[PDB]
Amino acid sequence: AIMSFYAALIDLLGRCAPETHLIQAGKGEALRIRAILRSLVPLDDLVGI
Amino acid sequence: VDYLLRLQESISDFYWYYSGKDVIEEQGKRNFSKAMSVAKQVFNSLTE
Amino acid sequence: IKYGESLCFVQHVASGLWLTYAAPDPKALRLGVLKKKAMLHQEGHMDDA
Amino acid sequence: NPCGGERYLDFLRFAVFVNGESVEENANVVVRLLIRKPECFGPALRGEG
Amino acid sequence: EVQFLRTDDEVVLQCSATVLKEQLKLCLAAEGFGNRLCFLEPTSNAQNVPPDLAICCFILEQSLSVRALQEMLANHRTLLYGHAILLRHAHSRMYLSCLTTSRSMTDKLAFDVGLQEDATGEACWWTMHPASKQRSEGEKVRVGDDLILVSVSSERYLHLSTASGELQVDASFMQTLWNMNPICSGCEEGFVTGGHVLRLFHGHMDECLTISPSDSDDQR
Repeated sequence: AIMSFYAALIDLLGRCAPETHLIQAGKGEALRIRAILRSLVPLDDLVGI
Repeated sequence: VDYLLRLQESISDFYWYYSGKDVIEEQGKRNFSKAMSVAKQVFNSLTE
Repeated sequence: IKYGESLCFVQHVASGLWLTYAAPDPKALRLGVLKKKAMLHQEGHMDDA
Repeated sequence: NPCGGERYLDFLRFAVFVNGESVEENANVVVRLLIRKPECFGPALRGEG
Repeated sequence: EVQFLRTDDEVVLQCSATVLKEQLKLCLAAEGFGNRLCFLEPTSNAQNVPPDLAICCFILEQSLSVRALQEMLANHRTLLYGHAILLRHAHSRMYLSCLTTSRSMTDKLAFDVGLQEDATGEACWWTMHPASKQRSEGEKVRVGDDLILVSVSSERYLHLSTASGELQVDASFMQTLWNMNPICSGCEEGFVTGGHVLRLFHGHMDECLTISPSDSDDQR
């Protein structure tokens, strides 16, 4: 149950992540959202999992 | 007065959102017209 | 003094303390209850009226 | 309650992503609400401990 | 009439913390040159030990709406709840901002709060929201109102952390109530006011009050 909860949370955040075309356009909101997501989830944690 | 203030804040935000664009789109014009009609009625009520 | 319109601060005459709400206890979020114990404090808060 | 958390995370993912593409309007709102309520992230992601 | 905060005024950001059952008032301070990071200067014991207010003073450079700020980035008004504000350190002329780095061991999600050289970017701007429901969004900010500051860029509250033994200031998801106490609003020209640096001249004799030169025997 714990693993499923965390997997579902990370999946939801990944889906909330902005699209590449918006990122390339450089929208402030999209960049801010991606920054928030990256702060929430470290890369090292994903690699370890 | 409180409702009029809320409406004014909304209209200011909407103007800011179109401030960049050169020409206002038709849907934006329609929404402005709705807001302006409501604001006209509120001003008439306060006058009365 | 007027009903509703006037805002009043309650003071204990002898001590001089001001009627005010106590800072909500920890875990009060779990309590999910807005109830806030009232207390007499020398300083008070801005919204004590 | 990881099970309830998993269920609610699942409704949220369906709103955030449609047809293989993220919906920015819902994604931003969901992310903002999640950050405003940190407990949703679960005990582990919680910053203090 | 209740005084209203207006741009170009000088303010200090105060937070109260309970230590040993005693309230202690702290002001957000930053040195500027040589140290961007902000710290907290205690002002409760001012009667015994004067605080260092020079680094605590800030200036309300600008007060925009959120959407107006968005347009400005794309390219003496009263402060209203829900408006972004820009704060310039009086001494260093650097703008208070939310830094990307973080030193907080207690809170991984938190970010450091410090001074920034340039006003460009979302980091410099902070959004002010009412501390209690009796205050309502869109209302004027009355002097001495508790308020919550949320970074525009990070969506994080300006937060007081007590997890470490020493008190620290950082941007996090836990919110702290702040008070904006005004230092000055507008000075009538040619009049002395508190907090100015000046020379005390002996009459007009071109002699000034001073201390001995550096490395003097009297230890200055």
